[PDB]
Amino acid sequence: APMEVAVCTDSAAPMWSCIVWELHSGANLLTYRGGQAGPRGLALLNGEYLLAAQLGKNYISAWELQRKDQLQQKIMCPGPVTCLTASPNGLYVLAGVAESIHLWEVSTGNLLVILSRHYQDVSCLQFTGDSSHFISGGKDCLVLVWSLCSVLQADPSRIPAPRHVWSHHALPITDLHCGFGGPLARVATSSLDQTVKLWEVSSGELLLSVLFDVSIMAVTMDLAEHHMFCGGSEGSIFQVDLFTWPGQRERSFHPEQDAGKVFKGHRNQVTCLSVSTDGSVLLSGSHDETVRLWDVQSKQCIRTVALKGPVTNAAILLAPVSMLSSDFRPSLPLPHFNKHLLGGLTLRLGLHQQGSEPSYLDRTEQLQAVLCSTME
Amino acid sequence: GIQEDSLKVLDILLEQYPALITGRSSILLKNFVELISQQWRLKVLVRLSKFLQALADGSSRGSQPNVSSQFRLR
Repeated sequence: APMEVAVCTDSAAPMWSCIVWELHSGANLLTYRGGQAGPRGLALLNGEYLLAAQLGKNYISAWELQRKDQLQQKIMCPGPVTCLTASPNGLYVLAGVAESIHLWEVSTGNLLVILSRHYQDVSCLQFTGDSSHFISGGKDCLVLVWSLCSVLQADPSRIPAPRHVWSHHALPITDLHCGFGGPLARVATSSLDQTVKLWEVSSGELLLSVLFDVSIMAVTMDLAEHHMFCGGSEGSIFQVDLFTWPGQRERSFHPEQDAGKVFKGHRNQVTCLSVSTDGSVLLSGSHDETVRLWDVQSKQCIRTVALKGPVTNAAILLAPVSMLSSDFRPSLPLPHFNKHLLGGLTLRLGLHQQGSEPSYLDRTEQLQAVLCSTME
Repeated sequence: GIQEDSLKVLDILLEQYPALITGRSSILLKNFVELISQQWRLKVLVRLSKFLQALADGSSRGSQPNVSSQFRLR
């Protein structure tokens, strides 16, 4: 059976700063010691390094996964870092500085491009589940869909432009959720105007405009797109059913049922949501200093782990080999992350054939052929 | 003089049923070219613009499967 962890961070950090505890046991696995984290500012890099932003300050820390102490490498930026996100494959680390979308490369360590189209701060940054598109949104009520192909191989005198410009909200964005896929995925942007819209990343069209009662501050979706758990600004965790589908494009929550589709038990905002793999336990942070697991099938609480201070980042992962093992020295050291705009790839060969070794019957047949040829 | 008499007739029924004048036009557009191929030419152009305007005015006036295809084996 697999193992599921729940990474949690607090905005006060008296003793620890990123506690990793087992889901169905509640016991700690790994802790970390250092500066305070930042909202939407945690991202595991290649399953080896736990990069984290800093609250207010302008730089990014870096913890090796099997090490309780901060490393001596600090990514530095020319302005207050707002959000961070590492690409799923692990090749690119992409962060947002004020209104810029600084993009790095893990292999060489260079700073490829500095994209800049938002008119105000950038407050959410997500990567499509195949690292082909990355969606960025900010406090200017704009959600843009970039493309990792066009923004990388663009001429230095071409000023790359976003593939899609989604401008339907009337208030700052707060969270996004790009599902699996690629050029066929679906985004679930949510703003402060009490709406949660589900877009399409292939053609760029609206599909749903659920309008809630309180401002939405976090949206997560089931991996098969069956439920859309939208957080609230008062504590409730509303739930939309995408497979019932009453059959319109601009719904409203109260006509879409109530009191049987609302998780309740929180007393302040919920700026964190994540659904487990199978889709039976939901982990939600808050601002009332509590991270609690729900029971999506029965809308009941399970445990009420209480942190210190507001909860910034909280998510459910599938525990890699890193956390299970005890030493796991990283394959490659983290390079020197540049802060100025610009061959030489640094990589380990012999990984495109891992396991492509001859089978027992193949070797036996080759040996028998050699014997027969020698006999003649 | 005969042609100008008929040319006046065209402006008469153009006003009343402008939609159906454009149905069997075909030949009539050529006929305008035939006579021209100054002042006599001018009077032709007055309702020729009205003639061309007739075609312009006459011709001018997610939650769905979107699975109908326009490919036909023919």
